[PDB]
Amino acid sequence: NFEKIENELKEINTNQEALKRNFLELTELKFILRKTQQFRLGFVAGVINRERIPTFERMLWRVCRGNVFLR
Amino acid sequence: SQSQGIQQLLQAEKRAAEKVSEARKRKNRRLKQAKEEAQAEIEQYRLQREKEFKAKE
Repeated sequence: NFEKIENELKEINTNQEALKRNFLELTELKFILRKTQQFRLGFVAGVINRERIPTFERMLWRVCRGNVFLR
Repeated sequence: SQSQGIQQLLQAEKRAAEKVSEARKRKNRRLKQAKEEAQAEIEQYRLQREKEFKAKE
């Protein structure tokens, strides 16, 4: 009974985290697609905390020297 | 604003696909032409060797 409850607690923690994490990841993907729909070649799309944006765009223009289209 | 980026990305795909595909088609044509022109030059060299041999014969 202790091994059952130990394994069921470890399992249900894993399943709650996995389903809640996947739910957040798909919610982030919904918002990403809604904005990205407005627009070899290559591109990426993603999510970041809003206060990081000024340093983030500056660093992108440093590594991809003087040349990044972004929104 | 955003329409110039849309046009750049749609043109990027079009150019990068089409220019490469036309060059791939040209590569096949040039290779076929190599065989055809090589054979035509071989036939002219054969015709010369035959005309030369007739002058001996």
